[PDB]
This record gives sequence, structure tokens and C-alpha cells, in this order.
Amino acid sequence: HRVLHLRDRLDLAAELKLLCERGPLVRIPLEDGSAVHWFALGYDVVREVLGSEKFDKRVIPGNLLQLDPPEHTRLRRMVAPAYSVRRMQALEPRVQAIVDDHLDTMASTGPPVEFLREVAGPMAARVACEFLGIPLDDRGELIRYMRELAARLRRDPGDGMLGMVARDHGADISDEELAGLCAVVMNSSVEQTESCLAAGTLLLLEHPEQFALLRERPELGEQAVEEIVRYLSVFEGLDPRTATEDVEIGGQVIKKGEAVFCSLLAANRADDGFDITRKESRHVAFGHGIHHCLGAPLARMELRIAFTTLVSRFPSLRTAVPAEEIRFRPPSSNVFTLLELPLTW
Ligand code: HEM
Repeated sequence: HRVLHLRDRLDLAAELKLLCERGPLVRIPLEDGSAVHWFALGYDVVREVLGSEKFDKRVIPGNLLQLDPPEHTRLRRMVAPAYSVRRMQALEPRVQAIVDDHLDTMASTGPPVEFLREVAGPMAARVACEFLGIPLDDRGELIRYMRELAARLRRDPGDGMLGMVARDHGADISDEELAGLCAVVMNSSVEQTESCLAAGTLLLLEHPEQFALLRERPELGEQAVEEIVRYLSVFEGLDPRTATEDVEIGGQVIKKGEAVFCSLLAANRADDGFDITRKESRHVAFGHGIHHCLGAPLARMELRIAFTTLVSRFPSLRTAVPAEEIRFRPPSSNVFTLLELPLTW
């Protein structure tokens, strides 16, 4: 369903805008008759689908996204406390210092920099290691095996999320499951986070009035992050939800066995101007329901710290090429991202 990923730079492509005019829930019978699929394109309908207990994540270790209740509930309940408010507050100054480390490197290497590979990527990966409690001597290689690392950490719990889980649920979670929890954080989550960091920096640079506003008013940081994750929608479309029974959604009956594809991109953008003064953003960039992004507290905190510090430390920041020359990854189910971001200051 490639149409759900068609963009014009950061915006929706005409072809996808045209599809969204067909309504927030679109029936898509397959040309071969093999199945009936649905596109959930609107904010309310996507929330209706994702909140419903009448869908599973069937195909048509430690990876929560591939589990349905009750097994999903069991594992999520064990890892959830690592993202409490009390955990993020204790972590914030250390995240601030990691951000500062990387903007230190940047300000000393001097311009230009390829912001994605040289700053955003390493920063996100280093924050993830800190959150997970990866031993310092393992971080270089991990960022550059998983079962071995997870088994050693399980043998002697340390700090961070992996230590909490092993300490508090040692017997209940296997080596491979603990390794899987680590991999999801270090792989997909870093991809999404680094993309937000780099493309969000571009978005701010393309709205210089708001780049400056966030420097003058750092208290806008939390609002800015919500507007940035809404506007970017780097996680564009979700794994299909298959109805386990007939269910009425947005006025239509989705029959047992039919698959629904939620487009966070369309839900976040099809209604929109980028504005960090918005006090509350209408978006589903982190999903909704039992699979709602477990990392959202961390992502929100890391991005707030990163964007606020960046605009403060680099008021002269600018793209080293015309914005219109930036390359974006072509339509794919993979995370949306630019390919490189040359900056100068
Ligand atoms: C801006 C960055 C991020 C975005 C936009 C994002 C987005 C999402 C979305 C939309 C989902 C739901 C997928 C679905 O329901 O099919 C999800 C799930 C998940 N995310 Fe994130 N994510 C981000 C960063 C992170 C981080 C930093 C972590 C961990 C440190 C993380 C860990 C997870 C996990 C474990 C799940 C699965 C939860 C479950 O299935 O119960 N994500 N994310």
C-alpha cells in the first residue's frame, strides 16, 4: 500500500491528499479477491481502530509489537516502570549532558557537518545506551552478540531499564527476550528518534521565526516537540490490525478477518500549518491504545532537550544547501527520514 507513504518533501503528495478525500475510512478490496483491506486515514477513526479490543496483530522475542493480550500485557507490565515520570526526571540531567557532549563535538569540529550521521545518530544512540544502562565499555561496539550481552547483564544487573527488568523480573524474562527489548530500543527506536532530530532540525530551519521563538522562549519546548512529531510523522503507517469479529468503525462494518491499515501520516496531516505556539496538538504520532509507544516519555524528553539546546547554542544555524535539495527516503514502510542534512553556522 505504497500510496499511504507518498510525500512532497515533508508534506503529503497530491496523490495521497486525493485518497484522503475519499473519507476517513476507505474500503480497499484487493484486485485479486484474496482479501478486503481498509485504510484508516482520519484522527478519530485511527484512534477508534487502535483502541478497540476487537483487532489483533496477526501475520497476514521481546518484541511487544508482535504480541496480543494477554502475553503483550504480561511483558509490557514488566518493562513499563522504566518509563515512569520518576525515571525520566532522574534521567533528564544525564540526557542533557549527552546532548551537550554531541553539540560540543559539533561546535568544535566547526562547520559544515552532516547532521544526521555525525550528530543526530550518535546522540540518539548514546541516549538509548544511557536509558538502557548499557555498560560503558560495551556502548561503542553495541552502537557500531545481543544474547551474550543480555545474558551477562542479566547475570549482574546494572542501572537503567535492562537492570531494573532483570533485577525485578529475573526469572520471568529470558536472555533472548531481554536482548529483544534492547534491540528494539537500539534499532527501530533510534532510527525514529534520529530521524525526528534531523528532520525536525530541518523543519525548524525552514521556519526561522519559530527557530528563534524557541530560543527566546525555551518553555515552548514541550509544545514544539508535539508539533514536530505531528508534522514529521516519521512513523508513517502501522502494522495491520485484523478484526477478530465483525466491528463497526466510523459508520462502517469491518468484517471478521479484514485488515485495517492506520495511516498516522494522513491522520496527522490531511486536515496543519507548522506552529510551535499551538498549546495542544491533535496527533497520533506515537499511536494509541495498548501498543501506544512505550518510549514516548523518553522520546519527548530527549527531543525537547535536543531542540531547545540546539537553537540556543547555534542561533546562526542554517542548511549548507538550499532546503529544496535535501534528499528524502522514497516511499517505503521504513521510517521516514532524510538521507543527509549538511548544516553550517
Ligand atoms: C519520535 C520517536 C518515536 C516515534 C514517532 C515512535 C512511534 C511509535 C508508534 C507509532 C508505536 C505504535 C506502533 C503500533 O501501534 O503499531 C510505537 C511503539 C513502540 N515504541 Fe515508539 N516511537 C518513537 C520512539 C521510541 C523510543 C525512544 C522507544 C524506547 C526507548 C520506543 C519504544 C517503543 C516500543 C517498545 C513500542 C511497542 C509498544 C507495544 O507494542 O506495546 N519508541 N512507537
